[PDB]
Amino acid sequence: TTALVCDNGSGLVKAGFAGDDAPRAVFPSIVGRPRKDSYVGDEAQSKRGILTLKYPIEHGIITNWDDMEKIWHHTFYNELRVAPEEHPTLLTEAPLNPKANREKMTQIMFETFNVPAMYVAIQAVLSLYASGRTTGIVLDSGDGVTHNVPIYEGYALPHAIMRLDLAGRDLTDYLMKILTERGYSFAEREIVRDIKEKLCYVALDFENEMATAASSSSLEKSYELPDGQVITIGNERFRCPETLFQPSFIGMESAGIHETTYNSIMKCDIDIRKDLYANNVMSGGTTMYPGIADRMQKEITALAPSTMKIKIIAPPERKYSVWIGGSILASLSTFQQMWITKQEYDEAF
Amino acid sequence: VVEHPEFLKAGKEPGLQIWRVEKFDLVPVPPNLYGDFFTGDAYVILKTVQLRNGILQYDLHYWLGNECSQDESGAAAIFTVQLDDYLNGRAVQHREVQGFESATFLGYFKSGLKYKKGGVASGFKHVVPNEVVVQRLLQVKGRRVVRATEVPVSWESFNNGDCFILDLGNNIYQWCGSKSNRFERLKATQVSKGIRDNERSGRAQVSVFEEGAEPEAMLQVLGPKPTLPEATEDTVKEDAANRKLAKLYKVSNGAGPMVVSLVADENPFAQGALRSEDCFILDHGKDGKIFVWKGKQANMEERKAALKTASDFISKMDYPKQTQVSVLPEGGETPLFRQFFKNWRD
Ligand SMILES: Nc1ncnc2c1ncn2[C@@H]1O[C@H](COP(=O)(O)OP(=O)(O)OP(=O)(O)O)[C@@H](O)[C@H]1O
Ligand SMILES: [Ca+2]
Ligand SMILES: [Ca+2]
Ligand SMILES: [Ca+2]
Ligand SMILES: [Ca+2]
Repeated sequence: TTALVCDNGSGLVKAGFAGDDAPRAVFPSIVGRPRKDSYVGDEAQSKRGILTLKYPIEHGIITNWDDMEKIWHHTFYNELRVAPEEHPTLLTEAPLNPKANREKMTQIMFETFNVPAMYVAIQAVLSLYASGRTTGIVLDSGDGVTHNVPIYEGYALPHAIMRLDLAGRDLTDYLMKILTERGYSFAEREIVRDIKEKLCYVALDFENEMATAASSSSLEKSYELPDGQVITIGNERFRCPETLFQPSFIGMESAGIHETTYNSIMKCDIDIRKDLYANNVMSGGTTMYPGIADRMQKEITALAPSTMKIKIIAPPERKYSVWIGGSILASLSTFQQMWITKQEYDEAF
Repeated sequence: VVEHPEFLKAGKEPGLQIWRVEKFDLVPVPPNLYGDFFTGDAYVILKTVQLRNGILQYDLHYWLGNECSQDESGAAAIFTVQLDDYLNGRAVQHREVQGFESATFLGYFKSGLKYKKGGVASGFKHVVPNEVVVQRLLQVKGRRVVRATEVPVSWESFNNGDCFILDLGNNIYQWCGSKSNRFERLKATQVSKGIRDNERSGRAQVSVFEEGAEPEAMLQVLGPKPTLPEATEDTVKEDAANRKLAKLYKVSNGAGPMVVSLVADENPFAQGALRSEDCFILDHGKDGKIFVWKGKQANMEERKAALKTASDFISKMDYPKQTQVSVLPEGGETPLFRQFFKNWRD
C-alpha cells in the first residue's frame, strides 16, 4: 500500500506519507501527564497548567520509551489517523544512535503497532539525499543537538562524526535571558521562540555589527503581539545565534560549529576532503537563521587550506530535509526490497 | 541489499547504460536516444570498462537537469549508491549538473549532448505542513439525546434555540441560541473541544458565546445577522429523531463468508458493539457521512469489504453525490463519529 515517514526529533515531530513534498503533521515531541492520563504534542502544551510535561527524545536520542509509545500512537492514530498495521513505516535515527536503541524502536513498531514493515534511516544521510548528493558533510542543528556528519558515497563515516549539545532550545533560552536583562519579563517562551525565528540573524562580522548597533538604530526590529505589546530588539538579534559560533556565550566550553565542521573534515581521509569542503549541506531548523551560510563560508574558508574550493548549500526547505529524504527513499521502487518485514522479524539506504 | 530487475542488467559487459528516473523508478533510456537528456529530469549513467586484468571498472554518474524536481534528483542520488552497492561498492560516483558536466562524462558521447525541454512530471504530491482548509457549520440540537448534524453555511440554518459550531479550521466559533437549552449547550461544547483537540490535534481555538455576542469572524463569513425563527419545535420530537439518525453495521468473514449485518437501529450505540476482530460501518449518510471503522485485528478481506459495502450505500440510497466515506482506525475516532455512543471512553 502506502508508506509512512516519521522523523522524530527532540523538539518536533514531522510525520506524513512517503510521496509527499513535505510532512503532513508537525508537532511538539512532548507527553503530558496529570499531577485521560496522557496528552501529546500541541494538546499537551495547551493543557500544561494541569500537566507535567516530559520530552521522550533527549539530544536526538530516545530516552523515555513509555512516553515515546505515546508519541507514536499520537502520530498514527491522530496526526495521520491511519491503521499502522496497513502501512510500512520509515523512522529516522540520529548519527551514532546505539544499536540497542534502534532495536527497541523496531520491536515497538512490530510488537505494539503491528506494522507490516519498517526501516530505520539516519537523518543526516537523508538530508544529503534530499540535496541530491551522495557525498558531502551535513550540519544538522535542531532543537536539541547538532551534528557534523561527513558522508562518502552514501555512507556516514562514523569516526568523523561530531555531536554538540547546543541547538535551538538553548538559543531560545538565551534569547529569554537577554530580553529579560534588557527589561522585558519573558506562556511567554513561545513568544520568545517566535521572535527568535522572525528577527534573529547571523552576522557576517560579529564585533563589526556590535558597533553598528551602538552607532544608530538601523539594526532595531520589533515584534508586535496581538495584546498590543511591541517588543523591540537590537543587537540581541544577532547575538543569540552568534552562540553557535561562540558557545561561550551560554557558558559552554565546547567549540563553535565552524570549528566542528572543520575538525570533522580533518578526521576524514585527505583524498575526500575536496568533496567534503564543496558540499556542506545544512540541515535543520536551527540552521535557518538568515546569513548563516555566508558566515559558514567566511569562517571555514579561513580555517581551510588557502586554495580550497568551498561551498555551503542551504536548501530553502532545510527545516524538513530529513523528512523529505525519507519520503523519497520510502517511495523508490528499490525500497520494497530493503524494508524489514514483520515475517522477517518473527524469524530472528 | 538490492537486485531490482534493471540492476540485474547493470554492468555485465563493457558498455554505456543510462536510466532515467520516472516517478520514483529507474527506467532504461532507449539506446537510440543516448545523448538526449530532458532538462526537467535526472538520469543515472553507468559506464563499464574492460580492465586489462579481467575484472570490470565502474563509473556511476548521476546527471541532474536544471529544471528537475527534488524527488527526481534525490532518487537519482539514492539509486546511484544502490547501483554502486550492487556492484559491491567498486564504482566511483559523480554528480553531474547540467552545463557543468565533467570532461569524462561528455567524453562518453561522440556527437555532443542535446538538451530537450520538458520531462516526466514529479512524483511528489504537494502538501503544506499542518494546513487545514475547512469551512462548515454544525446544527446541534436535542435534550435527552443531543446530536450534531451538518447544514449549509448561512443564517438560513440558524434558530433561536439550537446551538451551532461555525468550524473554520484554525478557529472554531461556538454559538448558542437565546431560547436554547442546557443540554444542547454542554454537548455543543464537547463537540467543539473535540474538533479542536482530536480532529485538529490541538491546533485550533474554540470560542463560546451566545445570541448577541457574535464575534468579528462569524459575520465576515455569514454577512449581517437577519431576524430569527424559533425552530420547528420541542425537544421530545428532536430526541426521537436523533435516536434514529444512523445505523451501525458489522462486517465479518469470521465464520467463512462475508456477512454485513445491521447491529443497531437506535441510538446511543454501545461502544462495546465495536469489536477489534471485525469492521463496522456507521451510516449517517443523509447528512453526508458514512464511517468505516476498522478493528485493529480485522483482516484485509473485511477491511476491503466494509469499504466497498459503504461506498455501495452512496449509489444505492440516493445520498448526495458529494457524500464521502470516512475511514477510521480503531483508536482514531472523530467527534462526529463518537457522538453516537453513550459516554465514550478511550
Ligand atoms: N526560522 C528559524 N530560525 C531560527 N530557528 C528556527 C527557525 N525555524 C525553526 N527554528 C528552530 O528549529 C528548531 C526545530 O528544528 P528541528 O525540527 O530540526 O529540531 P528537532 O529535529 O525536532 O530536534 P533535534 O534535531 O535537535 O533532535 C527549534 O529550536 C526552532 O525554534
Ligand atoms: Ca532532527
Ligand atoms: Ca521532471
Ligand atoms: Ca564505492
Ligand atoms: Ca474477523
